[PDB]
Amino acid sequence: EVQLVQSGAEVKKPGESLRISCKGSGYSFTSYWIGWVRQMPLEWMGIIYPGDSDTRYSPSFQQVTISADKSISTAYLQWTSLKASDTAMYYCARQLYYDSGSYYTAAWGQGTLVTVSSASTKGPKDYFPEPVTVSWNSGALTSGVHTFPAVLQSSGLYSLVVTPSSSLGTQTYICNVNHKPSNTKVDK
Amino acid sequence: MEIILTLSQGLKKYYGKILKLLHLTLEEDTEGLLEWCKRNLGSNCDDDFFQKRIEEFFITGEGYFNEVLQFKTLSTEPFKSYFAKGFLSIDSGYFSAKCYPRSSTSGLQLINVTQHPARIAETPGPKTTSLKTINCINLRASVFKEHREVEINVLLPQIAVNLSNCHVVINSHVCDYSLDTDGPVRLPRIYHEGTFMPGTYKIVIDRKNKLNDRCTLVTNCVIKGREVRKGQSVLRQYKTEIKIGKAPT
Amino acid sequence: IQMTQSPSSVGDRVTITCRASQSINNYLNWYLLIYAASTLQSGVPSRFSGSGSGTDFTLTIDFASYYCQQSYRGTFQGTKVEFKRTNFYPREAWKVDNALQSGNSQVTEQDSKDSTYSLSSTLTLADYEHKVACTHQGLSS
Ligand SMILES: *[C@@H]1O[C@H](CO)[C@@H](O[C@@H]2O[C@H](CO)[C@@H](O[C@@H]3O[C@H](CO)[C@@H](O)[C@H](O[C@H]4O[C@H](CO)[C@@H](O)[C@H](O)[C@@H]4O[C@H]4O[C@H](CO)[C@@H](O)[C@H](O)[C@@H]4O)[C@@H]3O)[C@H](O[C@H]3O[C@H](CO)[C@@H](O)[C@H](O)[C@@H]3O)[C@H]2NC(C)=O)[C@H](O)[C@H]1NC(C)=O
Ligand SMILES: *[C@@H]1O[C@H](CO)[C@@H](O[C@@H]2O[C@H](CO)[C@@H](O[C@@H]3O[C@H](CO)[C@@H](O)[C@H](O[C@H]4O[C@H](CO)[C@@H](O)[C@H](O)[C@@H]4O)[C@@H]3O)[C@H](O)[C@H]2NC(C)=O)[C@H](O)[C@H]1NC(C)=O
Repeated sequence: EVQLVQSGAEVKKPGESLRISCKGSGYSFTSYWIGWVRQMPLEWMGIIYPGDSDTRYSPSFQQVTISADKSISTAYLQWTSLKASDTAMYYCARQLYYDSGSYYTAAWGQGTLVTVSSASTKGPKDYFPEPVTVSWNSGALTSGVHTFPAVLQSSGLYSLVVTPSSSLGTQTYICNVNHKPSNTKVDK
Repeated sequence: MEIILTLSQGLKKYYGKILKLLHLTLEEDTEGLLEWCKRNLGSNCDDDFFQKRIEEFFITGEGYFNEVLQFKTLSTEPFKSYFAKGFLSIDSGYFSAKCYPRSSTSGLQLINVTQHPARIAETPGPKTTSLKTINCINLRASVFKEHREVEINVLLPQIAVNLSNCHVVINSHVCDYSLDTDGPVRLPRIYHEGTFMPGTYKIVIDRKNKLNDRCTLVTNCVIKGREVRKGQSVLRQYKTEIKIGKAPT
Repeated sequence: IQMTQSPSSVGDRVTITCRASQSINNYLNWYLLIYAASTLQSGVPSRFSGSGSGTDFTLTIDFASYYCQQSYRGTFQGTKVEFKRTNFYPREAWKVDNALQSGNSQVTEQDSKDSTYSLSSTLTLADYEHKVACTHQGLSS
C-alpha cells in the first residue's frame, strides 16, 4: 500500500548545510498533501502539495526550505545553516472539507534524527555520537538493571545500573559498553 | 479578533473584491481575507495580486483554470481541478456575474480605456425621443414583441446611459450580469497596460414584469451636423430621455 | 494569532479534554486515531470516542502519548498517560557545605514489571577536590 521512507539520520556541524528527503510509494504523489513536523527531544513545520506546489511553512517557523521533485516523487527539507536548536526528529507525513477533512490530515515516515554538533566521533561519559550499548556480564544480569538515556552536556558530548550485600556478592565491578561509531568495546 | 472565514465566505469575499476592482460594485466584504489567502492559497492578496489574476483571466489567458482564477502555466481535489468551463460564476453574495474567459474574440475586443474624447458641447437636439425612432450612431434598438422584450444595443461604451427606476440585464462579451441601481451602467475594467473596458454591451429589458414600467433611460445621442470645411469632426452630441413604459399608439 | 494553548492510570477508562483560543469548528484530529472530532479511522478500536465543540473537546477511552491538532494554521500539547503501583512510583519526585551551588550542575520509562520509574541526577564540578549531600510522595520527610 502507501509507504513513506525517509532519509537516514544526519549528524552535522553548526554552519553546515543539510538536506533530508522523504520518498512516497503506493500512491500517485500528486494529490495528497505532504508535510514535515518537528519533535525536539510535536511542532508542526510545513506542508506542500505533492504535485506542482508552492509551500505552506508554519508562520514564524519560516528559515528552512521545503521543496519536492515529482519526477522522482520525493519531498525535501533543507537547512542552509544548521543551529544546535535544530537537533530533533523530523517526520514526513502524507495527508489527505474546509480546514477539517482536508490537507492537515496526518494520514507517516519512520522519522529522521538530525543532530547538530561540532563534536567528533568518540567512544565513552563523554562519547559522541549516539548510541552506546551497556550490558552486564556480557548479558547475564537483567533483573534490576536500569540503563538511563543519554544526556547531551554543554561540551557537546553524550553521557549516561543494577541494585543488597546479601545478594550473592561476587564481582566487585562490571560493565560491557559498546560504541560502534568509534568501534570501542570496554569492560569495567 | 476572530475573523476566520469559511471557504464559501472567503470565495465570496474574493469575488466581492474582484467586482470592486472591476468597478461593477462600489462596496466589498473582505475582512480576514489576507489570512484566508495565506492559509488556503499560500500567496499574498495585495492589489497587485488581484490585478494580475484579473489580467491573466481576461487577457494573457492560458488554457484551463480553476474557480479562484488560477491557470496551469501554459502546457497542461482542491483548486488543482483547472477545469476550463464555458463560464465562471463570480458570485460575491451581494452581486452575481457570469464572466467569460478569454478566447479569439475577447482578445480582439479589448480596448484600452486610458484617455477620453471631448465629444461635442450640446447640439440643439430633442430630449423626448421614443424607442421606435432613434437615428443615433451610438444606439441600436431591437424590440421582440414575441417575448415582450427590448434589447438596447450600445456601440459607444464611453457614452453613458443612466437608468432610472429600472431593472435591466446587460450581456457583454466579458461578463453578463443584471443591474438595478439607478444611474450609470457599470462595466468591468482590467488594468493591463492601461484600463481595459469592453467594446460593447447589450441592455435587455423584460416588458412583461411591470418592474420596468417607470423605467427611464437618460443618455446621449450622436448625429452628424454641418461642416465648415469637411465633416472633419462634425458635431454630434445631445442629451435624450428614452422611455420604456408600455404606452400605446 | 494564538492557537490551542489551553488544554488539559491503573487501567482506568478515562477521558482527555482540550480547549482553544478561538473557535475551530469540529476538527481537533487526535493522534492517527480520530478525525472530524468524532469519526473513527479505519483500523482504530471503537473504544476511542470523540466529542465536543470549538471551545472545548473531549476524547473518551495501550498506555502511551497522545494529543490533538488543528486543521487551520498552527495545528498541534502532549499528555503522557501511563502510571501504576505506589524503581519508584509515581513520576513526580544538592547541598554542598557552601549553600546550594555557581556550580549548580544537574529518568527511565515505566518498568514493565512493577510499573516503577528510575531517576538519576549528576552533579558536575577540581579545586574542590569543600568537603561535605543529595523528596517524594512515598516519603514522610
Ligand atoms: C449620465 O450620468 C452621468 C454621470 O452624472 C453624466 O455624466 C456627466 O455629465 C455632465 C453633464 O454634461 C458633466 O457635467 C459636469 O458635471 C461635473 C461633475 O462631474 C461638473 O464639474 C460640471 O461643471 C462644468 O465644469 C467641468 C470642469 O470644467 C466641465 O468638465 C463640465 O463639462 C461642466 O461644463 C463646462 O465647464 C467649464 C466651463 O467653462 C469648461 O471646462 C467647459 O465649457 C465645460 O463644458 C458639470 O456639472 C459631467 O462631466 C465631468 O465633470 C468633471 C470635470 O472636472 C470630471 O472630472 C468628471 O469626471 C466628468 O467626466 C459628466 N460626468 C460625471 C458627472 O461623472 C451624463 O451626462 C448622464 N447622461 C446623460 C445626461 O445623458
Ligand atoms: C492604447 O492607448 C495608448 C494611447 O493613449 C497607446 O498605448 C498606451 O500608451 C500608454 C501611455 O504611454 C501606456 O501607458 C503607460 O504604461 C507604462 C507602463 O510602464 C507607464 O510607465 C506609463 O506612465 C507614463 O506615461 C504616462 C502616459 O499618460 C505619462 O502621464 C507619464 O509620463 C507616466 O510616467 C503609462 O502608464 C499604455 O500601456 C499603452 N497601451 C498599450 C496597449 O500599449 C496605444 O495607442 C493603445 N494601444 C492599443 C490600442 O493596443
